[PDB]
Amino acid sequence: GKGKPRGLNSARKLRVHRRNNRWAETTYKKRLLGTAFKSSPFGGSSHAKGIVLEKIGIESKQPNSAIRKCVRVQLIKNGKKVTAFVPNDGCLNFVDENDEVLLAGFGRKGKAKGDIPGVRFKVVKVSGVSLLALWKEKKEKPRS
Amino acid sequence: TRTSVLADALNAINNAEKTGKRQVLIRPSSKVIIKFLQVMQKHGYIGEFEYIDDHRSGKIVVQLNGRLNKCGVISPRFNVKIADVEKWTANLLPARQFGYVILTTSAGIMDHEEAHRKHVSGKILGFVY
Amino acid sequence: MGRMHSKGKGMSSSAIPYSRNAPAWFKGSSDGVVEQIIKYARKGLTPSQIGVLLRDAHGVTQAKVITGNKILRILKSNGLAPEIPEDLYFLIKKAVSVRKHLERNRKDKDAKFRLILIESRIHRLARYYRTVSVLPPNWKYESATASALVN
Amino acid sequence: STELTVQSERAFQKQPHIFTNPKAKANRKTKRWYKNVGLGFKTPKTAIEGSYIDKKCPFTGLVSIRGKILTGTVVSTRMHRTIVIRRDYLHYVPKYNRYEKRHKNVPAHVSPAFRVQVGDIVTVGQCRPISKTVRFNVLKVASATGKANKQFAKF
RNA sequence: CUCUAACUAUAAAAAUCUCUCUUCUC
RNA sequence: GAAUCUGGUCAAACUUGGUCAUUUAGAGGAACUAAAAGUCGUAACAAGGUUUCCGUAGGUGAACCUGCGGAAGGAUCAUUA
RNA sequence: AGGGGAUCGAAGAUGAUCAGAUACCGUCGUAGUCUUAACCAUAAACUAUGCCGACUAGGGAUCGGGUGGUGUUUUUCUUAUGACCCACUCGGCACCUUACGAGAAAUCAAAGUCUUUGGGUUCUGGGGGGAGUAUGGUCGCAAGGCUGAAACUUAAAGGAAUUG
RNA sequence: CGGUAAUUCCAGCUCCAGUAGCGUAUAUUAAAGUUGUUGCAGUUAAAAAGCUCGUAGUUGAACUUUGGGUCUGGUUGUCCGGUCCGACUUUAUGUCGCGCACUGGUUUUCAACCGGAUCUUUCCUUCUGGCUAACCUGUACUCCUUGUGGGUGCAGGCGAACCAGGACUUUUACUUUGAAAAAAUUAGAGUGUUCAAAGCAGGCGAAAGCUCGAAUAUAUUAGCAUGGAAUAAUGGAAUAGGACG
RNA sequence: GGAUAGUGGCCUACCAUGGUUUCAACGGGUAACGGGGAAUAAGGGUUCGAUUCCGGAGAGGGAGCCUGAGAAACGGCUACCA
Ligand SMILES: [Mg+2]
Ligand SMILES: [Mg+2]
Ligand SMILES: [Mg+2]
Ligand SMILES: [Mg+2]
Ligand SMILES: [Mg+2]
Ligand SMILES: [Mg+2]
Ligand SMILES: [Mg+2]
Ligand SMILES: [Mg+2]
Ligand SMILES: [Mg+2]
Ligand SMILES: [Mg+2]
Ligand SMILES: [Mg+2]
Ligand SMILES: [Mg+2]
Ligand SMILES: [Mg+2]
Ligand SMILES: [Mg+2]
Ligand SMILES: [Mg+2]
Ligand SMILES: [Mg+2]
Ligand SMILES: [Mg+2]
Ligand SMILES: [Mg+2]
Ligand SMILES: [Mg+2]
Ligand SMILES: [Mg+2]
Ligand SMILES: [Mg+2]
Ligand SMILES: [Mg+2]
Ligand SMILES: [Mg+2]
Ligand SMILES: [Mg+2]
Ligand SMILES: [Mg+2]
Ligand SMILES: [Mg+2]
Ligand SMILES: [Mg+2]
Ligand SMILES: [Mg+2]
Ligand SMILES: [Mg+2]
Ligand SMILES: [Mg+2]
Ligand SMILES: [Mg+2]
Ligand SMILES: [Mg+2]
Ligand SMILES: [Mg+2]
Ligand SMILES: [Mg+2]
Ligand SMILES: [Mg+2]
Ligand SMILES: [Mg+2]
Repeated sequence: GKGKPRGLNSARKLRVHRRNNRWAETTYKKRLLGTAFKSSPFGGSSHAKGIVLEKIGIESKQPNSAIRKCVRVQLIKNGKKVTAFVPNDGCLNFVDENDEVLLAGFGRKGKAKGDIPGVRFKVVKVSGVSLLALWKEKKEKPRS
Repeated sequence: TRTSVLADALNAINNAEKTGKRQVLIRPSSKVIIKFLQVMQKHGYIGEFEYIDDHRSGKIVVQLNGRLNKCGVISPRFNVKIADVEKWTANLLPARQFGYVILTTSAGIMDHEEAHRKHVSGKILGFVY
Repeated sequence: MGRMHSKGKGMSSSAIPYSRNAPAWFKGSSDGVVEQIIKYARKGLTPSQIGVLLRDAHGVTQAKVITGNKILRILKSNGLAPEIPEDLYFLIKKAVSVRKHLERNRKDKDAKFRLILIESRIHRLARYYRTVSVLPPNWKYESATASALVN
Repeated sequence: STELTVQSERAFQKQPHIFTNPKAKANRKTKRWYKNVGLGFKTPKTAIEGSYIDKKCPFTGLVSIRGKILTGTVVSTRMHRTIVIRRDYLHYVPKYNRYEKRHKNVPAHVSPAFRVQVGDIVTVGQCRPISKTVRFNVLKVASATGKANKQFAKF
């Protein structure tokens, strides 16, 4: 049994077996192929700046019905365009179309989350300052 | 093609012991089997066995005294250092109190404690407990 | 019960008895047996045939037990061993028979299957008898050296 | 080797700064300086009475042996006056507790004082940089045949 | 501790569905 | 003994076209996801109302059907009645 | 490409049934069905169980073979056969009980001797889709095969098994 | 979760975990026996190339000196001799006790377990020379109680106690030990940085100079010497082209 | 033979046909300077090591250079491309 060779000089087949079968795992494939750098506009690094181009409201999945307020953003370090959702009650008025926004991932490792379609990112800072502080009024947008 | 003769020998031993057969028939009957069995008996884990001649490799008839729970081989005779043997202990012996991983060294086929007190290490063969 | 060229698992064989010495009842002596053996060999008889004849027509159970030595090695002693062992020779002959069949008619593709199997057996024996210094390594085998040697 | 009258190419072959005296009333053909490498190696007979030059011979040539000594198997003899030795050994990859039969082939220099066949087992030694491939040099061939010392069957 | 026998033959069409999904502790 | 300068010499570099990698627009072309109160039928899950499914080949608004070979994942493990 | 050309029968021509049936039903009827040379390389090429090994549990029966019967009918007054019954076995397809184990169970005498983890062994798969797809090869006269992704997208898909 | 009673929304209040730190995102490890060498699954869930031959790789049958007899160095625990310790309190012993708290003979039978010498038909390579280590030596035989209690001595002659000119030489892998692995980190010696992170300092005087240090292992792969000959591979002597005299 | 501090197809000249490979060559890729190490932790192990220590490498991209023991140096030069 155990159809993997066992002999005392019998692991070229074994080492190459692992060496080839690693590609089964997707994480290994992503890490070795640099897919977080060529593809996936968000360049694998935790944050990136961008410019707001337009605002959209999009519905939820089936077991919910709540039109979240997302924003089309163009990432300055590539010019590539993508959606990003803005989590809070009073945030859409804070978008200020044609502004600089600091964006991070939406915390699902390159996948949609919950009841949001086609979105992958969070809106964590707006115009230098952080939108979270604006939400609880800890600082104010200078309105430059 | 019988590849590791002692492997088959102990496999039959374990099969019958689980079944409860007070005795076992081993076909190949090589030196290594024999020495493994004097180690087996000297530790007290087996009774009196017999060798048959055939002018071809003989035969073995081992009397089971129930004290055995398992034999077992490590068919890849992994190369072991003097320090490493203890790890084999913690990976094959049911506890550190007793149990004997059998290894063949230049001195010969011996229990691991025999090797340690001889301070000599060779290659691994199997285990008994 | 290996049986490469099929799924056979039969252990039908012959088991030698315990006594490597000659049986008590036997009357003939080794030298006479050897002379009978060599005369039989000069008839042009393959060693296995001669062993069978010794077993049947006489109380010659084992060549080695009686004369202290086996048939092929004795036949080497008097410088009369054939160039090819009887085994490889008979296999080559059967291969020639297969070849003549396949040249006679074509649609025996299953006979092509037997052909490849047999020639694989020849390749195995060729490697063996090249390693053990029986044939000189120069010897090869395709179709026609068989036609010359066997015929 | 140099094959049947070494004095073949466009230049003469003379062991440097050894003088063949025409003024000696001797007719002694030539003065062939020779020397034993050492380390328990015996200079073979054919080297002392030979006529070849082989500036890169360890015995009759200019090179001096020093450093590593190895054992290997002749793998290729086609190349002229040199040789290639395969070396097969085991490599312990630690991840699997196993050894690994890999080969490394190395070129060395053979004097005409030696007869070499493919597959011969040869002791080789270290020397000066001789060629971009050759940095070792043969000493002597132990297994001259392997199994072929007896070939006939005439009892 | 003595038994081996009987047996039958329809087929006509039927297509579909947007709901709420809810909770278990001495 | 400088200038100039015979030769070669390493050769950066320039033109010229070939040749390749990568980005890169791109008339137009062909798909997939999520969106589930769009439309037509109802293919399937039971014998899904013609057993399914597979390979092959033609046709067929769509599903699919068809012919030939298969397999039970079938609805038969079963006729010395 | 060539010989055949009955029957059957994909295309098709057709008459039913139904709101729709160039579906199933029934007629005819090409390709094809037989095949000679040459391709074709796949099939649910599945026992969905790779091979070679040894060992473990009871039971009949069954095929090929051989062993021993004062075995029985055969009859060639007679043996010899054969053909049968008995007893044993070798090998082969399988089967019945069982759990002694082992499994997600359904079950399996191997799917066991596997955490008490190790007889030797080649090839495979790492959630579902996207997809056996794209792409580049490669084989091909072609139909097509072998090879073979990623982006993207989703929290289930799914296996056995439960009672309704 | 939310569709008019929200244990989740959003605030307020009660609180829970965290704490000068804590929360987010992107990568990573363990969890992961979800990469399975240790240690995966393959009748149905993912998956055994249709089957077969077959190069390379991988795997490979069993078989060739094992037992005693003796002697010893030991390292352990076995009686303890002495040294002496707790019951007895300011001080001490006979006595009871842990039946030696610190040291030996080991024939106390005991058991080992490591070698070492050895008799095995038992090689552990042996010569060519030192050097002779040494005493079968053997010369004066004697310092001496007949008595081997004890030795200078000088040609044969023990070499194995160590040296040295070769000649021999089956080789492996393996393994033990030693040599190398700078440092730094790791491990950990000691050391009151106020503790600790640390760091490699410090401690004692009487302050009159007197001292401790800066401990120790690890690294396995390549290489070198090394004790071992079980495991596994390899060579023989077949045309004797063989071994010795 | 030249040349080099000195070997060597280092370069030349005359020849010879060779060398490496499925035990992974060569090509492609490397968001790779290699290591000492770091993280992680039953054991086996996985990932990171631009970065205090070691080496090696560069001074915009290539080249060429005198001086000097030691330079192909760049806070030294000669030239082209930017
Ligand atoms: Mg319906
Ligand atoms: Mg010039
Ligand atoms: Mg409609
Ligand atoms: Mg329907
Ligand atoms: Mg119907
Ligand atoms: Mg259907
Ligand atoms: Mg036709
Ligand atoms: Mg018809
Ligand atoms: Mg109609
Ligand atoms: Mg219908
Ligand atoms: Mg029709
Ligand atoms: Mg019809
Ligand atoms: Mg298929
Ligand atoms: Mg069959
Ligand atoms: Mg997938
Ligand atoms: Mg799928
Ligand atoms: Mg293709
Ligand atoms: Mg409320
Ligand atoms: Mg809230
Ligand atoms: Mg798993
Ligand atoms: Mg499935
Ligand atoms: Mg399959
Ligand atoms: Mg198959
Ligand atoms: Mg092979
Ligand atoms: Mg063996
Ligand atoms: Mg270090
Ligand atoms: Mg520390
Ligand atoms: Mg490259
Ligand atoms: Mg790196
Ligand atoms: Mg670095
Ligand atoms: Mg550096
Ligand atoms: Mg200077
Ligand atoms: Mg420079
Ligand atoms: Mg510099
Ligand atoms: Mg500078
Ligand atoms: Mg300057």
